[PDB]
Amino acid sequence: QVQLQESGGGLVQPGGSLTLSCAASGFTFSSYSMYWVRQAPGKGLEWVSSINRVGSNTDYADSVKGRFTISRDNAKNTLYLQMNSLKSEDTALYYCAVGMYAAPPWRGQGTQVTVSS
Ligand SMILES: [Cl-]
Repeated sequence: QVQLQESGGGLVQPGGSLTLSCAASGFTFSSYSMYWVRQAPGKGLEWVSSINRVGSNTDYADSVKGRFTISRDNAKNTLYLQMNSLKSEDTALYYCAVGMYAAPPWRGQGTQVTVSS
């Protein structure tokens, strides 16, 4: 079946880093642009980052620009998000998805990141 599995979340103090991974299976990963989106209580769903099919073009929400980096491995069918200089406001459940607004199975079940003093 179509599966997207996020991992790499954790609890970390502000200023710290994390790297999220998303293992894709059950479809041709290379045929899809990929997205990181995040949801946190009271803030709804907000887009974080996107990458085209081969990684030659990437985009970032304004709030994470210069701090986060999206990348993909089309051999391993894996999506990544390296996060630096984490803030409180980055606390959220992070999902990877084939679209900004995709729903399961085309969005994963998420990985929690909690940035707390
Ligand atoms: Cl909410």
